[PDB]
Parts: sequence; structure tokens; C-alpha cells
Amino acid sequence: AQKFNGLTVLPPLLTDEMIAQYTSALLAGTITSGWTFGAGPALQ
Amino acid sequence: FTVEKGIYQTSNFRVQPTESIVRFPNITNLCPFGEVFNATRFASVYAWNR
Amino acid sequence: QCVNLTTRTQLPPAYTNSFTRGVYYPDKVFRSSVLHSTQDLFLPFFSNVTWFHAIHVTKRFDNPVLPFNDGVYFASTEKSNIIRGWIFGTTLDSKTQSLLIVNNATNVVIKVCEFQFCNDPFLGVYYHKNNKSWMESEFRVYSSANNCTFEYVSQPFLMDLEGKQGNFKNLREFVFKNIDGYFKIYSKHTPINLVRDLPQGFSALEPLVDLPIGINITRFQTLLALHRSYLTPGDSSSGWTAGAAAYYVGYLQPRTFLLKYNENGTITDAVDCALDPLSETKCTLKS
Amino acid sequence: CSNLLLQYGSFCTQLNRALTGIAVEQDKNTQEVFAQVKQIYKTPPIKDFGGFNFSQILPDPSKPSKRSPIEDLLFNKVT
Amino acid sequence: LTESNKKFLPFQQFGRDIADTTDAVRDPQTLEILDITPCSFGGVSVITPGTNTSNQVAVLYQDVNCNVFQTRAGCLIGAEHVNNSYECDIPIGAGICASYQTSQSIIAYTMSL
Amino acid sequence: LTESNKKFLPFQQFGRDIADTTDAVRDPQTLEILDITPCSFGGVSVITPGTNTSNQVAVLYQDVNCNVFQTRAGCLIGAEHVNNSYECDIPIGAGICASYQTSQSIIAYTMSL
Amino acid sequence: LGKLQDVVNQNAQALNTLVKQLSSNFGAISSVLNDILSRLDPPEAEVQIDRLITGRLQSLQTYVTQQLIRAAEIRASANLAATKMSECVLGQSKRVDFC
Amino acid sequence: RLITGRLQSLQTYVTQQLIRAAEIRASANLAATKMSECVLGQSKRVDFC
Ligand SMILES: *[C@@H]1O[C@H](CO)[C@@H](O[C@@H]2O[C@H](CO)[C@@H](O)[C@H](O)[C@H]2NC(C)=O)[C@H](O)[C@H]1NC(C)=O
Ligand SMILES: *[C@@H]1O[C@H](CO)[C@@H](O)[C@H](O)[C@H]1NC(C)=O
Ligand SMILES: *[C@@H]1O[C@H](CO)[C@@H](O)[C@H](O)[C@H]1NC(C)=O
Ligand SMILES: *[C@@H]1O[C@H](CO)[C@@H](O)[C@H](O)[C@H]1NC(C)=O
Ligand SMILES: *[C@@H]1O[C@H](CO)[C@@H](O)[C@H](O)[C@H]1NC(C)=O
Ligand SMILES: *[C@@H]1O[C@H](CO)[C@@H](O)[C@H](O)[C@H]1NC(C)=O
Ligand SMILES: *[C@@H]1O[C@H](CO)[C@@H](O)[C@H](O)[C@H]1NC(C)=O
Ligand SMILES: *[C@@H]1O[C@H](CO)[C@@H](O)[C@H](O)[C@H]1NC(C)=O
Ligand SMILES: *[C@@H]1O[C@H](CO)[C@@H](O)[C@H](O)[C@H]1NC(C)=O
Ligand SMILES: *[C@@H]1O[C@H](CO)[C@@H](O)[C@H](O)[C@H]1NC(C)=O
Ligand SMILES: *[C@@H]1O[C@H](CO)[C@@H](O)[C@H](O)[C@H]1NC(C)=O
Ligand SMILES: *[C@@H]1O[C@H](CO)[C@@H](O)[C@H](O)[C@H]1NC(C)=O
Repeated sequence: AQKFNGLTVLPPLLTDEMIAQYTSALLAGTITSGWTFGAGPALQ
Repeated sequence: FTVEKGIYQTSNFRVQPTESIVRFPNITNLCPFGEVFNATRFASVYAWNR
Repeated sequence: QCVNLTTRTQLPPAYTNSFTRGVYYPDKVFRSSVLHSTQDLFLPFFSNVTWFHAIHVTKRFDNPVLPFNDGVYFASTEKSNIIRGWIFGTTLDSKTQSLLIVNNATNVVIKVCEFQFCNDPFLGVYYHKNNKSWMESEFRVYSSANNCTFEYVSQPFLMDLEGKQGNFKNLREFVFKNIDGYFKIYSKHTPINLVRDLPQGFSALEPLVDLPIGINITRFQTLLALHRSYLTPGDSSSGWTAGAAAYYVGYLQPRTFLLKYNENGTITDAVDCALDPLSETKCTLKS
Repeated sequence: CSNLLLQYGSFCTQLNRALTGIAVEQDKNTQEVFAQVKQIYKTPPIKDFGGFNFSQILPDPSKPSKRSPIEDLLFNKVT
Repeated sequence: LTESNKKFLPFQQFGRDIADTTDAVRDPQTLEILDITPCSFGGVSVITPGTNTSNQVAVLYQDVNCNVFQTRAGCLIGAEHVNNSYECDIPIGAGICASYQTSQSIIAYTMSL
Repeated sequence: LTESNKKFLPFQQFGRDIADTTDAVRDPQTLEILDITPCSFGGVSVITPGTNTSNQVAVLYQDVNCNVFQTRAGCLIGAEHVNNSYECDIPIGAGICASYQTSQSIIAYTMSL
Repeated sequence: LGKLQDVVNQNAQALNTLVKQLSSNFGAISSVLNDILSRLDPPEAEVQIDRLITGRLQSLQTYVTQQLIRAAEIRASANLAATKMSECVLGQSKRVDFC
Repeated sequence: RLITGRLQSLQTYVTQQLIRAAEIRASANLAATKMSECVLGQSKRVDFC
């Protein structure tokens, strides 16, 4: 590794699961509402 | 040899002081020595005060 | 000359807690509206500090030779000026330069010498019969002296020699330091109305006199004054009275302190860096 | 100190030129943002815009400063 | 000195890694292969609710393995863990934040997206 | 050494600021508090109309306080000040530029937006 | 305001750090260059002077690099603000979630 | 001299990381604009999405 010499690696604030959740939410919004959810309430 | 219009920085301006004051106190203390001259009486020349 | 005491029932010393006490000016510069941090010996906050009694009602009289570390904190809630002064030294056998900072009724006397220090020096106050005033007569602080150089008198200081048993009305704090042999005094009188559990208020300490002695030190001991009225037989064996007093002794430790300088130029707060994580967060951000 | 600085005069030349370039780049930033138009348009004296109240963004003549009440609130908010 | 699972050739004494750090040494007493791992990892962090809100703080260790909650971003002491999820304000890392809610004390939870 | 308006506690001799610079020393003559301010500020600058246009220049000091016009951006000499305003070409600072206009000499004016 | 406060606080703290750099000796026996000149001869105190020169040069170079990076970020933000002005202010922009 | 060498190496690493962070910030701003325009709607900008 690269951490033995005091070169600590900071974990990210958002995990890969949360990023995947955000991408899935954006995908669902863009297939079920188009662009209405990006500029206001989501419209079916 | 050719200078166009605009602002240009050439050198710096420094105000060099011309006089110096280094006086630390306003006055120094004294020790009792006026009693040598301001005395009721003096001594002689064969035995003078030292 | 000095005399020996007699064994009697005493009280064990107690332990109390400080509350934002032991803060002085670490330098002699002027700072306004700035949070400046310095590395110097101060008293840590919320630390268990020793307590010593001086009340009569019993017969409590304890003056141990406490070791003098790198800076001490001496706070007293003095009411009737029962305490007089302090003495210093290493062995107290006329072999080193032992200090003697006493406060007599006419003038303060500071003279570090090689006094023949006894086991328990004290100040004796006798109550006259025809005169209704308390006067000090038993000046038993040392046996003799041989030689010394430094002696300081300063301005006269007036105190009251009458001792009472009422509540305290004044608080006096003292800080004694020795850096490169230089003796440091920091004090400030503060009025208060309390008997114990020192208030959480803040009060800095300003220097009064700064002595260039350059000598050796490692131990210290305080001096006390007892009264000889008509009630006591007048012998310093088992019958005496000391009024009511209490002095606190604390040891300074090297910690970084973040001082709060106002627009006037006086210290207001002394947030620490090694006491609480919140205090460390405050002093790392300089806010 | 100045005599030994002739050995590093080129470094000071680069540093001074970099600071001058930074200053002139900061100067050019305001010209690219606020100087979009070259004609100063005056606000009309008629404030009847069909019901739209614009006094909170337009300058007011009550104060000597030309700042809007929003801008005056914005200036005092920051230090 | 942990128990390793890799054996050395019978002529070597040391052992390095990709980063060229001696992290494996054979014990001369019994020919045992032992790994080397430093102990001090990262620094400390303080969670502060803020001025005029609270006074207590929570201390977070960065990469140190241990009221006390073992989070994925180190060790967090001084903040209890609650299973529910709200919107988080003070970020910590690895998808878990901390806040001051209901008396009232500092709590740590997985943030809600 | 200007005359200050802030009093000192009667045990101090020096004095610093927020930026930690000694700028207030008490004079031991009759206990006067005197501020310290450096006399040298900034550098010099020149305004040149250009080539094939003129031969004279205008010397501008960055922040030194003093034909001669006391501008907001220091001291400008060799350039007269005129109350009217045109579009400006050679920037100086604080809304004041310099130009070569009508014989003809170097003039300084507030720029027009 | 967060964006407008960081650009001032960072510059102020960089200036404060630049001032603080002159209070360090960089491994020499003094911080102020006048003290070594007054207490030591210039032929002997040349190496301390040169060490102070190198330390001050390093601090100034680091400050210049930090200011250049900050100026690049400010240039990018100013370009973004100019485009936002020219699109959303001087007309109506069809770009969704831009104004 | 070991202190000076390690300080120089650390300063060079910090400068390289700052330049890389500036480039990453520019790329992230471009990605955010792309997400706001091509994903959260239809972008009329030709040869952008
Ligand atoms: C536009 O809005 C401003 C709000 O600032 C209005 O000014 C206020 O008017 C009320 C009604 O008389 C007063 O009580 C307030 O003191 C005013 N405030 C200020 C800051 O002036 C203004 O009247 C509005 N104008 C129109 C045409 O709607
Ligand atoms: C002596 O006394 C006179 C008058 O009392 C005084 O003016 C003078 O200063 C004193 N000292 C000397 C040295 O003359
Ligand atoms: C009281 O003082 C002792 C000795 O200094 C210390 O060990 C103890 O922890 C203190 N009490 C408390 C409650 O901290
Ligand atoms: C008080 O004590 C000092 C010595 O500490 C002595 O010089 C002085 O004369 C004493 N005062 C009286 C009135 O005896
Ligand atoms: C005082 O006398 C002692 C002898 O006992 C001597 O050692 C010491 O140096 C003397 N002090 C001074 C200041 O001369
Ligand atoms: C002072 O005391 C220390 C020990 O306490 C000793 O080592 C030193 O030599 C002494 N110095 C003098 C000048 O007596
Ligand atoms: C300090 O001085 C300022 C300015 O004169 C004054 O307003 C303030 O009351 C003073 N503070 C104290 C404690 O006297
Ligand atoms: C932390 O240490 C404990 C005991 O030493 C151990 O059980 C636990 O697995 C360790 N945590 C990790 C992540 O290795
Ligand atoms: C709530 O947290 C506790 C903590 O151990 C856990 O046992 C429980 O399953 C959690 N419940 C839910 C619904 O997450
Ligand atoms: C200035 O000197 C005189 C003596 O000539 C002295 O009386 C006065 O106190 C001094 N002023 C100070 C110390 O401020
Ligand atoms: C410049 O100096 C003159 C005279 O010394 C003075 O009247 C004027 O106020 C000064 N200007 C400023 C801005 O201080
Ligand atoms: C410019 O014109 C104004 C008009 O009132 C006058 O006050 C000012 O003095 C003039 N300035 C010069 C330099 O003539």
C-alpha cells in the first residue's frame, strides 16, 4: 500500500452505493418525467 | 527603444530618514554628592576630606 | 531566634478545584483586539489545587516546606491581613541564598540572604493592655545572618493587625516565577464576598516588581501571624489564635494559552489547548 | 542584504512580473463582466411597469450612494 | 508483528513491498515470517454543533481502530449511533454524518439522499 | 511618531497590532503614547503617451502623499487635472485615467463609462 | 455569503502567513537580519544572511504560486460570471438549469 | 539539509496536487454543466452532447 509513511488516504464523503443511487434516481426521473423533474415537480 | 502607451513600474521610492534619536530615558538618577560642597564646615589642607 | 512547637491534633489538608484562575500577562507589550497565543508556564484550568487552613476554631496551623517547581500560584482570600509574607531557599541552613519577602506594618522588606532559618518561623502579635491596638512584637523569622547583596524596600504598605472571625472581603493572588534566575512577581487585589469555592470570574495579574537576582531555588514556604490576646496564656506551645484565613498553592505547568485582548488592552479569557477538545478547536482556529 | 540579492535578481524579476500580471488580470476581470454595454441607460422617471415593483433593485435618490437597497444590504453583510 | 501466510526462500532475511518499505522480517529464533505494520494512522477531528447551540463536542479518529461507535471512517467517540436517517449537515466521510438532535445530544447517522 | 488616542496600562512599554508588528511604543519622557507608521510606501510609475506621439512623461507614485495633482491612487505629477470626462485609454486606478489631449499635454481625468 | 468571504479570508491569511514568515530564523541564530549584523562581523555572518535569503525566497515563491493558483480560479469564475451575464442577463437563455 | 530537501519535495508535490485539483475542478464543472443540460433536459447546443 501507500499508507505506511504517514500518507493517509481520506475516504470520500459519498460512497459508490450513494452515487449509484443518485444515478438511478436521475435515470428514473429522466425516463418517467423527461425534463419536468429537473425544473420543478416531476410530471408523469 | 520603443515604448507604447500604458502604465509601467520602473523603480521604488524610499524615504530615507535624516536624523536619529536614541535617547532612552528623560533623565538619569543622582547620588548624594552635594554635601561635599554644601556643608556646615570644611576640613583643612593637612587633613582634607577624601 | 526561634522556639519549637508542641504536638497537637491538626487537620489534614483538603483538595479544591480552580475555576479560570492563574492568568497573568506573559510579557510587557500592548495588544488590542488580537488573540495571541504564547508558550509560557500558567496554571491549568479545572485542576485539583491544594488547600490549606488557617482558622483557629481546632488549632489548625500547618506550614509545610512545599517544593518550588517551575512557577507557583499563590491565591489567598485575605480579610484581616493575617498572612505576612513568603520565604524561599533550597536547604535553609545558611548555605545558599534564601529569599525573605515579608510585609511588615511599615514597609515591605525584600532581602535574599543566608538567614539561619528555623524549623517554623512565624510572626507574633501581642495585644497591649493600656493600648487597644494589636502590635507585632515577636519577630522570630531567623536566628542570624552572615552576608548578602540585594535588599529592596519599595513604597510603604499599610495593613491592619486586628484579626477577626468574620467572612472574607478581599482576595489576593500571587504568582512567583524563576526564568534564567529572574524573579517574577504578579499580583492583583480583587474584592469578593465568599468563604470558599472561588468564583468563575476572570481577572488578569499585573507585575509589580521584577527582581534581577539570578540565584538558586527549589523549595518555598509561607509565613503566618498569630495573635496573643488576654484569652490565651501567651505561650507558643498549645494556646494561641490565628483568626480566619485560607491560602491556595498551585503549581504552574507549561501549556499554550490563547489570550483575549480587548480594545482597552487587558486580558479577558485564557482558553486552553490541552484541557478540552473544544478548547483545542477554539485555539487552533485562533477564534 | 542587497549585495547578495544580485545573485537572485532574476527570481525577483519573475515574482514581480507574476504579481503585475495577476493585478492586471484582476483588473481585466471587471471589464469582462460589468462592461458589457458601452451606453449608460438611465432609469425612466415613470415607475409604472404594469405592477412590477422595482425599487429594491433600482437605485434610490434618497441616499447619496448609488447602490440599491439590496446592494447596500449586500455591502454591509460582507467584511 | 502479525502472523503472515507467505514463506520466504531459505536465504533471505528481509522483505519489502511495491512501495519499497521493509514490512516483513524472518524471526531468527524459529524461522518465523512476521509482518510489519505501523500503528499511528491519521490524526484527530472534533465535531462541534456550533456557537449558541451546544457545548459538548465529539472526537473522531481518522484511521484508528478502537458512546463509542466504530464507523467506516475511523473511530467516533462522544456521539451515539441511531439507525434512522435524516438530512445531514456536518460531514464525516463514508456516507455517515453527525448532527445535534433530540435532552438533546450529538448523534451520528447515515445521510439521506 | 503621531499622537495616539489609546491609553496604555501602567506596566507596558511596547505595543503590537493584529498583524504582530511593533507600531506603538510609549515614550519614557513624560509617558506619551506614540504610534509608529513607516514613511516609505509603494513604488514609482510612469505614464507614457507612446511612440511617434509625444516625448514627455508623467510620474505617478503608488501611494505616497505629496503640475501636481493629488489623485486617489497616490501622487501624479507632470499631468494636469481637468474636470471634464472622456473615454480613457491609459489606466491608473480608482476611476482616474490619463491621456494626451489638447498646445497638447498629458491630462488626467475621471473616466467615462 | 460563502463564496465572497473565502476569497478575502484566504488572501488575508496568506498575507498574515507572509508576515509570520519573517519571525522565523529558518535554522539561523536570529530572525531579524540587523541583530546578526550588529553582533557578528559580516565576513562571518554571511552564511546566516544567505540562509535567511533562501528562506525568504522560498516563502515568497510559495506565496506567488498560491496567488497564481487563486488568480487562475478567479479567472475561471470571472469567465463563468461573464458568460452568465451575457446569457441570462442580456437576454433569455434556453440552457436548462444554467440560470 | 535533510529538512530542506524534504520540504522542497513536499512543496513540489503540493504544487502538482493543486494543479491537478484545478484541472479536476474544471472537469467537474464541465460534467456538472453536461448533467444539467444534456441529462436534465434537451440541449440545443450542437456538438455538445
Ligand atoms: C415597493 O416595495 C417597497 C418595499 O421596500 C415599498 O416601500 C415600503 O412601502 C410601505 C408602504 O407605505 C412602507 O410602510 C415601507 O416603509 C416602505 N419601505 C421602504 C424601504 O421604502 C414600496 O411602497 C413598494 N412600491 C410599490 C409601488 O409597490
Ligand atoms: C548647594 O546648595 C545650593 C543652595 O542651597 C544649591 O543651589 C546647589 O545646587 C547645591 N549644590 C551644589 C553642588 O552647589
Ligand atoms: C484531585 O487531585 C488528585 C491529585 O492531584 C487527582 O489524582 C484527582 O484526579 C483529582 N480529583 C479529580 C476529581 O480530578
Ligand atoms: C518591620 O520589619 C522590617 C524587617 O522586615 C524592619 O526593618 C522594620 O524596622 C520593621 N518595622 C518596625 C516598625 O519595627
Ligand atoms: C558570603 O559568605 C560565604 C561564606 O560562608 C561565601 O561562600 C559567599 O560567597 C559570600 N557571599 C558573597 C556575596 O560574597
Ligand atoms: C545551583 O544549584 C544547582 C542544583 O540545584 C547546581 O547544579 C548549580 O551548580 C548551582 N549553581 C550555583 C552558581 O551555585
Ligand atoms: C477601555 O478604554 C475604552 C476607550 O477609552 C473604554 O471605552 C472602556 O470602557 C475602557 N475599559 C475599562 C475597563 O475601563
Ligand atoms: C479492531 O480491533 C478489534 C480488536 O482488536 C477487532 O476485533 C476488530 O476486527 C478490529 N477492526 C478491524 C476493522 O479490523
Ligand atoms: C436499529 O438499531 C439497532 C441497533 O443495534 C438494530 O439492532 C436494529 O435492527 C435497528 N432497526 C432498524 C429498523 O434499522
Ligand atoms: C523627567 O525628569 C524629571 C527630572 O528632571 C522627573 O522629575 C520626571 O518625573 C521625569 N518624567 C517622567 C519620568 O515621566
Ligand atoms: C497629505 O499631506 C498633506 C500635508 O502633509 C495633508 O494636508 C493631507 O491631508 C495628506 N493627505 C492624506 C490623504 O492624508
Ligand atoms: C470644473 O467645473 C466645475 C463646475 O462647477 C468647477 O467647480 C471646477 O472647479 C472645475 N474644475 C477645474 C479644474 O476647472
